[PDB]
Amino acid sequence: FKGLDSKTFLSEHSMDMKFTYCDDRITELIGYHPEELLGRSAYEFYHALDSENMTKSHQNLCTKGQVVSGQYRMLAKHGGYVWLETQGTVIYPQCIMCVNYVLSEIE
Amino acid sequence: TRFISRHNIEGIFTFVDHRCVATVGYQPQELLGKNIVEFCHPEDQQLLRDSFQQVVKLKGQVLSVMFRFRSKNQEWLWMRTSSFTFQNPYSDEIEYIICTNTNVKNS
Ligand SMILES: O=[N+]([O-])c1cc(S(=O)(=O)C(F)F)ccc1Oc1cc(F)cc(Br)c1
Repeated sequence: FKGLDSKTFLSEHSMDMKFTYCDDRITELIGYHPEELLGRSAYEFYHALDSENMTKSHQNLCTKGQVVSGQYRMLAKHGGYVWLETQGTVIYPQCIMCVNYVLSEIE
Repeated sequence: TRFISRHNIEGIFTFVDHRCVATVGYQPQELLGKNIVEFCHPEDQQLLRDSFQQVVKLKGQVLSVMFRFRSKNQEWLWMRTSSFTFQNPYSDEIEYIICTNTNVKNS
């Protein structure tokens, strides 16, 4: 069992959705080292079955400024997926700041 | 040039992204545990206290502030700090404040 801080990590993205910063907490939770995420779009990582819903959620972020994703899957570093939920906030556009909460182990 | 920080609702740095070294010159451990107000020009200090006080009332939306931050070279750098609260809805733990801090022109 993990406490809340240990299941939450921050990330920052450019407006093209590429990672520009990620907290090292992601490594224990999903396997990635932050430096290997940089420059890669979030879209590389969404499960196929979430991709259309995430594209809609990105539209919503760009029109409203702030959105909660609802539950979706991230491809983990050695394969399989983790469920996450994210609050995304645009910083004005300059970058998007995400607070990410893990809902599951690697499945 | 920007870096992320997390603060308690009082203003104390509780997490500092290492991009702070290139932004303002300090190692993260020189900022951690101190109040952001300790690095703020005396004319701007009250504005920054009142910004941290208000950001918790804004229902999680972004508050921006510009203020003069003391670099590791004891020079005043204009910063634009965009801040918002985060509280994990599965819990009733005290919210904390997430900031993005950019060196900006005052022109
Ligand atoms: O790219 N984002 O700005 C972003 C927005 C959102 S959002 O909810 O604001 C919406 F645009 F989809 C959600 C995820 C987002 O990125 C990720 C962050 C992660 F740690 C992992 C994964 Br996979 C994606």
